[PDB]
Amino acid sequence: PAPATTFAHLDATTVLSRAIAELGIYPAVDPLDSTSRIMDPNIVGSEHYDVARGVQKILQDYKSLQDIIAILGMDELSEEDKLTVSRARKIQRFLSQPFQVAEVFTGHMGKLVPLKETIKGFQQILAGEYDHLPEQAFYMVGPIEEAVAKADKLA
Amino acid sequence: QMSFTFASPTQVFFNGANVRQVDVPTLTGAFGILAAHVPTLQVLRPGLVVVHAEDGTTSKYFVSSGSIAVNADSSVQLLAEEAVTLDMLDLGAAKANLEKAQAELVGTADEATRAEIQIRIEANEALVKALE
Amino acid sequence: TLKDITRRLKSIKNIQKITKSMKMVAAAKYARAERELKPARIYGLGSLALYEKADIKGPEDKKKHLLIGVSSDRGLCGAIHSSIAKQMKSEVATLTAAGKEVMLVGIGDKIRGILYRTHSDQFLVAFKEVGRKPPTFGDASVIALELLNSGYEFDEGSIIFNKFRSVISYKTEEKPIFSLNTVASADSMSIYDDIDADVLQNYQEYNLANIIYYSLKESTTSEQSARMTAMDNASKNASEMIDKLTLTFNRTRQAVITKELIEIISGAAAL
Repeated sequence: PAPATTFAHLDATTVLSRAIAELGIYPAVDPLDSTSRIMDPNIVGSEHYDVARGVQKILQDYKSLQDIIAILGMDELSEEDKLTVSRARKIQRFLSQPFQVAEVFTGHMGKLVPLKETIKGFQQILAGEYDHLPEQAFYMVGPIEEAVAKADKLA
Repeated sequence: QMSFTFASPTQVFFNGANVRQVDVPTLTGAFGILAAHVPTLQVLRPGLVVVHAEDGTTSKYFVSSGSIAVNADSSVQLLAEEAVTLDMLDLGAAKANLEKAQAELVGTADEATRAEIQIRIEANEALVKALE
Repeated sequence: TLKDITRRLKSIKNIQKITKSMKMVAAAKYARAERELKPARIYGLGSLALYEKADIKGPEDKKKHLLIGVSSDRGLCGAIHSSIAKQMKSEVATLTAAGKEVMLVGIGDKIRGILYRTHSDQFLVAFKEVGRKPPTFGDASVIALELLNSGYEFDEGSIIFNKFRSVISYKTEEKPIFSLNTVASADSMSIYDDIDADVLQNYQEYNLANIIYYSLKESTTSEQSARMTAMDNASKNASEMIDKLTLTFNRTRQAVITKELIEIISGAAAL
């Protein structure tokens, strides 16, 4: 009753989830449970809106595939389905970001990704422009430049 | 000295056995194969295949097509598409099929199907003669 | 929620017993898959023993190439169609690197669907209905017919299948397939007797059909075994999921009982 009553009082909610923090992702924001009253194409611009909705849609499709992937293996999916799974795992990793105040117990350097860099990076990941790098390249980076720099450092 | 391997897609009649002489109905004539035979490879036409064992007994199969191959090491491999022992057949069905094919031949006119018919006739003639 | 938990648990139980049934059926087909291999294995190897003994090496100076890949029409096999796909892709890459005009042929709906998108131009003919029934020589003869009656004289070729090694192990293998001119011009073929272009042509065609049959009889056994193992793993995965759901269900059941008790005692204690 307490948080379910608070929900109505807020203009923007960010719902951290334990199932995500236990994936190592941080911040543990749940991308499929956080909402905002300004996520509207007439406010944040049609480009930002389309990018956000595409990210949410692909993550929701991966969440739907979860049980098939868990039981009936990964190599029993459609090629399009494997594409969405790979892209969605990449997006999951990319949504994480190291914090300047979390560098005391992690060591990594805190990043501050401007809005344009985020929109561009997610445009590019949606468009499959990085289906060759391992998903591991996106975990705990700054903008997409650092993602590809790490992916090159992976060898 | 002769390592024989008579086989069919679904059955192995001989394998690495030691026979004395095998007679095959090659598409370019019949011929016999004993040890140390000159190396050759040939394709078969419907006919008997008599395999002579060392003791002297003879196993008389019938093969419709396939490939015989005798190699430098006196190792013979005979693969047959349909290798039936002679008992599983009969003269009446063969003769009737022969008549049907001859009739279709004297009825047909196109070279492709005419050749098909003549092949069927050859198989059936070889059948009737090979049985009895 | 107790009810939705029961719903999801029943769903997972359903697919779990489904995979159990399918695993036992796959094992029942692995029986008669391993039996009909031994005679067919002897037959195919007897076919190849010539090329092996005469030691033909094929030409490394020609371009027109044929790539046959054997698979089935049924999924759930595991890493079968993926393995054939990867081998065919790698070899298409390697060969087209040397400018060799490569054409493709796929025995099985799965491999054709997997390779058709990235490789559509490099493609002549595919085949279906393979996998439901244990393959027989009639099938291989039909395939050889279709391959010869294609207007494409391959100077070399290779078939790629899944050589069945054991109930747990299979190796994606690739057998070579020479053409008339290869065996003809092979100097080591000078010691073979009563040989001319016609006999060699007939023997070439018959060996093509033979090796296709051999690949089919190997791939079917490999696929049955792989499907058995994959369905076993899926059953164990669903069993673990069922244990998780049972834990959650017991938790929710306790919660519901406690909540209803609190409702009762609070509605009674207001008097």
